[PDB]
Amino acid sequence: DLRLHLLLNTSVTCNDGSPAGYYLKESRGSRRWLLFLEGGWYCFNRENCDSRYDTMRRLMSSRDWPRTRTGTGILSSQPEENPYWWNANMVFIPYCSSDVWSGASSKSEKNEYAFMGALIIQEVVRELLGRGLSGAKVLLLAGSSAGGTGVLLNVDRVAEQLEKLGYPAIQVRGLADSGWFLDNKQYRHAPTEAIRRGIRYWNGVVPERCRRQFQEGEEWNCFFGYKVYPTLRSPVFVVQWLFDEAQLTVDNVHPVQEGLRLYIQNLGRELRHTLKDVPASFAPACLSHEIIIRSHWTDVQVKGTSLPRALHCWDRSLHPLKGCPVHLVDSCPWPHCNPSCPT
Ligand SMILES: CCCCC(=O)N(Cc1ccc(-c2ccccc2-c2nn[nH]n2)cc1)[C@H](C(=O)O)C(C)C
Ligand SMILES: *[C@@H]1O[C@H](CO)[C@@H](O)[C@H](O)[C@H]1NC(C)=O
Repeated sequence: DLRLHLLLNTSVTCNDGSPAGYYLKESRGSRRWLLFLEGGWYCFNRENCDSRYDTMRRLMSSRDWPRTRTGTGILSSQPEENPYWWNANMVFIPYCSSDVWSGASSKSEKNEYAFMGALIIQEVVRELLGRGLSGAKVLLLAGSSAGGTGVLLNVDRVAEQLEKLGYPAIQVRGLADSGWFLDNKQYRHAPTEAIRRGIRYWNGVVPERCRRQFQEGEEWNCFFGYKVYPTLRSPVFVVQWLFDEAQLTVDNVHPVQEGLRLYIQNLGRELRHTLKDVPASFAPACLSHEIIIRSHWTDVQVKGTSLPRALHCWDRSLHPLKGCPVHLVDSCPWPHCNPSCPT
């Protein structure tokens, strides 16, 4: 089990002002550290956040968090469940800031809620250095859904923080699962508008090079993987279903006739196109919401290679390899044309 630690700097808070924190299981024989960002949507104004506080309070507050959690999938310590990194130091960071991990704003006389996701990540890293992170050779920042977008927004800032603090030997890398979205046209008739409003409500921050390209008022562009990815310096592995259920939901897709058939086929082709220049990627032709912390994450394969294998090949590449591929994108055009898709 992973054990809860509330942050020692109690001014780094969840939405309601309670302390943020992390769950930790140390592995003293290992120099690998996996830090995983939870997902779970976001909220973007007072009324929308008030609703979330009524029925999704664990995503806004630490007051009711349990003392332990079990690691599953890529967070499992059992070799049979996690062929990739079963011996690593494991960290699960709960998502309690409702800001896609981008905020840097405290509760105040003018602010009902605090949005501190970007500061939570920095403070977890700083407190872990005294618990063994100072001896790491690799820090993998991973996450699913809003946490996967959070990886894209924060991996280079973690790298720069460790450099400025005096730890140049730690190699920082990212793993973004189910956080790679398209700002496309809906099938029936606003996510880009909600993100734009959220950034202003949260005092949200984006990576520096991407901010300088798009400039003031246009920082919402940096929440879209295909636009922010080319600006990043740290190595990033991208995992994305070609027919992701969250993408189809915001596109208003729920005996399929010609117009919808063409829409779905075009969505898969567009997603595949955005990954052409992403050398480390895993993108199966499936309709799914399933994520990399699920216990059966080993079962899906693209071109005969599982995700745990592809991640191992990626590690080797950062020391093309014969029989050890890292770029795995399905080419078949309809959900479940890959026989290994989750049932
Ligand atoms: C063009 C941007 C696409 C990304 C996007 O709009 N997002 C928010 C969201 C919220 C709620 C739902 C949702 C609503 C009702 C019912 C089911 C779902 C759902 N959620 N997952 N599957 N279905 C979908 C997306 C991302 C996410 O959090 O996914 C963030 C990171 C920007
Ligand atoms: C605690 O966190 C706050 C908010 O990020 C920061 O301003 C402050 O300097 C921190 N205090 C210490 C002692 O690290």
